[PDB]
Amino acid sequence: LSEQLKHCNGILKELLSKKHAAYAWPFYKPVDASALGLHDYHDIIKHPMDLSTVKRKMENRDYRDAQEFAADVRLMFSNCYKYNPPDHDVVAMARKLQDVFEFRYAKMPD
Ligand SMILES: CNC(=O)c1cc(C(=O)N[C@H]2[C@@H]3COC[C@@H]32)cc2c1OC[C@@]2(C)c1ccccc1
Repeated sequence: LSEQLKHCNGILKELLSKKHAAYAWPFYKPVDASALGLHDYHDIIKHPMDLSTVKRKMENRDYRDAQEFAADVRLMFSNCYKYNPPDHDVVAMARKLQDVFEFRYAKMPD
């Protein structure tokens, strides 16, 4: 990985770390719409994304730059904000994990 992609991988490891598990866990794996009874999920969310998918893409050297990695992380949060009512606990959790992401992503090495 390039320097910027190592910074992205560091962020990814932090997002998956025990430090943030209390609010990161809804984003660890793909939303299982059928299991959760969310039968409209895939009609509203056209491009599902989660941290396990981001990790697989990083491991596969799919991301060619930091911007591509950040786009998937933000897509994951955006899906949450689109589907979920703003007062659901999952939205509060998304906001908290996005704050961790955005503040560390901003410290990207030049
Ligand atoms: C990314 N995860 C989700 O969007 C998600 C979505 C829902 C969910 O049921 N959304 C429904 C919208 C539309 O109708 C009401 C709201 C539930 C969960 C999710 O994650 C994990 C889980 C199980 C959870 C999370 C935090 C607290 C408790 C339970």
